[PDB]
Amino acid sequence: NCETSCVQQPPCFPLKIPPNDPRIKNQADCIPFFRSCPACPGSNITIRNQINALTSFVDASMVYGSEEPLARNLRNMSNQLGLLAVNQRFQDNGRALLPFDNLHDDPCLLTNRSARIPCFLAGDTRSSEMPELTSMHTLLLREHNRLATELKSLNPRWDGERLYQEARKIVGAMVQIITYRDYLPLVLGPTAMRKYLPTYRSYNDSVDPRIANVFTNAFRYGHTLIQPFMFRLDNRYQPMEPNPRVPLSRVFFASWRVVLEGGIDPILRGLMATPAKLNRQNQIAVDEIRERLFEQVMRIGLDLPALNMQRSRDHGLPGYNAWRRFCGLPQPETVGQLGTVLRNLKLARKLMEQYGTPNNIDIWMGGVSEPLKRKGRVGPLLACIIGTQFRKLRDGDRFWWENEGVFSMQQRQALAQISLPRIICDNTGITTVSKNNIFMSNSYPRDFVNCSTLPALNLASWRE
Amino acid sequence: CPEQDKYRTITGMCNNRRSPTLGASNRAFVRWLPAEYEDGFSLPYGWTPGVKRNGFPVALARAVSNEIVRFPTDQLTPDQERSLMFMQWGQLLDHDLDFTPEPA
Ligand SMILES: *[C@@H]1O[C@H](CO[C@@H]2O[C@@H](C)[C@@H](O)[C@@H](O)[C@@H]2O)[C@@H](O[C@@H]2O[C@H](CO)[C@@H](O[C@@H]3O[C@H](CO[C@H]4O[C@H](CO)[C@@H](O)[C@H](O)[C@@H]4O)[C@@H](O)[C@H](O[C@H]4O[C@H](CO)[C@@H](O)[C@H](O)[C@@H]4O)[C@@H]3O)[C@H](O)[C@H]2NC(C)=O)[C@H](O)[C@H]1NC(C)=O
Ligand code: HEC
Ligand SMILES: Nc1cc([C@H](CCN[C@H]2C[C@@H](c3ccccc3)c3ccccc32)c2ccccc2)c2nn[nH]c2n1
Ligand SMILES: *[C@@H]1O[C@H](CO)[C@@H](O[C@@H]2O[C@H](CO)[C@@H](O)[C@H](O)[C@H]2NC(C)=O)[C@H](O)[C@H]1NC(C)=O
Ligand SMILES: [Ca+2]
Ligand SMILES: [Cl-]
Ligand SMILES: [Cl-]
Repeated sequence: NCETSCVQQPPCFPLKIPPNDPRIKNQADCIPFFRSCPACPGSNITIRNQINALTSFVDASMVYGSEEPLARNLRNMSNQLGLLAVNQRFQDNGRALLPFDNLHDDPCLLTNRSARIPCFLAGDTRSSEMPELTSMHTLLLREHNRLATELKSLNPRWDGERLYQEARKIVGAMVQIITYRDYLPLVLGPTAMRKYLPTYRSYNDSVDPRIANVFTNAFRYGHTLIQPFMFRLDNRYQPMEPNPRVPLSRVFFASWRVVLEGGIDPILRGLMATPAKLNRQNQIAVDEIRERLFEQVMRIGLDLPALNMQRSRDHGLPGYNAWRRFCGLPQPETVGQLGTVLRNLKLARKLMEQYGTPNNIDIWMGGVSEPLKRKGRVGPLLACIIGTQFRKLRDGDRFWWENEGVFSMQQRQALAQISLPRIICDNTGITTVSKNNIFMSNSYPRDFVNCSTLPALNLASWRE
Repeated sequence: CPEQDKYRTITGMCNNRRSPTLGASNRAFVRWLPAEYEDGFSLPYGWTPGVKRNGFPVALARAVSNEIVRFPTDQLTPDQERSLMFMQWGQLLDHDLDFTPEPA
């Protein structure tokens, strides 16, 4: 039992406690850890590999589901509208909310022991981990039902299955557009963006669209951008009473904060108006995730960065220099060599002290230790892993929005005018949203505009 | 595997017609490099006490977190060029691509 025990017996791989730990004084304790399920349970022939339970595609699978029985249970089957299920108990000031999930040991009930607020049900099981993730999901569910409602007025002869799929195909395309046109250039920086994501030529059925094992750990770089608080704002973008600067350790699994505290509106306002944490080689991750991850829902608080490293070991991922060689980058051997690569000898002496050799540095630790690429938020090694992965997802997606046959020329010309701020404009009571790029705009009122300046998606090109 | 289709399957099955499961859910990850396990095929490095990795003892993940990651939350530097939305879109996007199950 890995939830409560410290014994290293399969499938448990607990994190042992070092001497003079800042938070954990009891050395007989541990940080709980379940080894990832193997693809081939109990085999002496195959080299242990792990499973991806989701579609690798950027197909909005976190909204619709990656398995047929969950997918049907996410839809409204009582009518022929093509809608996706809405919470039959609560509404965000009239607007739709995610439906609740039937869980045996519900962790969301443990956040406010008297609120009687369960987890939300969505295409991906992690919907209630943080109210900010719940708000993003809640925003996309409304967008699908908005699209399936405007498609019913343009094409009344259409059915429920014809409305669900057509709305699905719009939502998916929007996720790809926001991801590739606005998100990725800001992660890789212009040079790596050009190197790894050259302008789309067309879908190629020889490009493997799977998620590589390493990407599951490498994309965890996002942990360096995590701010220690959930920032909530009012109509005029001011700290909203109650709880305007709530710690992250008090919001994990706290779905009651959406249902009882202003809904998704003050949460979404603040993802736009507050700046993200910047990664610095002396400020890698906040102690709300490094010391109090899931504090009030389990026996002990977890250390997300340590889990990232234990997970890379569990997944048998090669070390830092092995990945540097894979990306075509040089592999340092000495502390002086590592100091030059990192452009920081203070950090190289530190990494050498633990690992002994740059060959042993865990892919996540080495990844986030590199200096950030110009106008980017990842170093050269991570820019390669993340870049290569996203290129395979794009070029190997038969239903990639830009590919011939997927959409009409006119539908593509319409889809191009979509933006995340305009989706907020349509699915919320938020009157003033971010000026594009939404991921760069972080200052109020300098980077903020009204709803009437952003044009909405014209679905005229979709009618029959 | 149908000959003509207008929409994606829920599972991703049939997106690549030559290898129908590529990209589909509940399938093993691809590997860009071979795995490095303590016993060559399953035990993770740091499993057996005393067993070195590449000639050096294995550092405890929590010790690495403590000596390299830990910082005073008072000293947080805010990214003057990105919003908290940039962070949130990343986790949402991550939840479209991958989930690695464990037992219970
Ligand atoms: C459709 O996509 C295919 C995959 O594309 C890859 O992924 C995308 C996302 C991009 O990043 C793209 O740049 C990637 O290539 C793509 O097919 C690929 O095409 C190249 C060139 O045709 C192939 O590389 C050649 O491979 C042979 C065999 O060796 C390879 O595999 C072994 C085993 O893993 C490795 O040890 C090697 O490192 C190789 O990777 C090589 O012999 C060959 O190089 C030799 O020849 C050239 C000159 O002729 C010299 O420069 C070299 O020094 C060598 O002497 C190439 O390396 C690649 O294998 C192939 N992959 C697949 C899946 O078929 C395809 O071209 C795309 N089509 C279009 C129109 O876009
Ligand atoms: C942009 C990237 C990104 C962001 C932001 C992000 N994560 Fe992660 N996180 C990941 C990825 C990718 C993984 C691996 C997912 C998988 O395959 O199971 C991960 C895994 C995790 C895990 C499982 C770790 C383990 O080894 O057991 C936890 C817990 C986690 N993240 C929590 C969070 C929380 C809490 C937040 C904030 C609300 C967050 N993450 C934000 C990318 C991110
Ligand atoms: N691959 C991952 C995994 C998680 C965690 C997994 C951590 N263990 C959770 C599982 C949780 C639980 C139990 C029963 C019923 C529902 C949820 C439990 C209870 C108490 C302590 C810990 C846990 C996660 C997984 C699924 C939903 C929410 C969070 C992530 N969260 N964001 N991104 C993530 N990526
Ligand atoms: C759990 O949620 C409830 C909401 O139902 C919170 O209760 C409110 O708290 C404020 C401030 O303490 C009171 O003035 C209100 O009268 C309470 N309302 C209700 C309906 O009880 C409660 O504080 C939350 N619990 C925790 C631990 O934060
Ligand atoms: Ca998906
Ligand atoms: Cl319900
Ligand atoms: Cl890999």
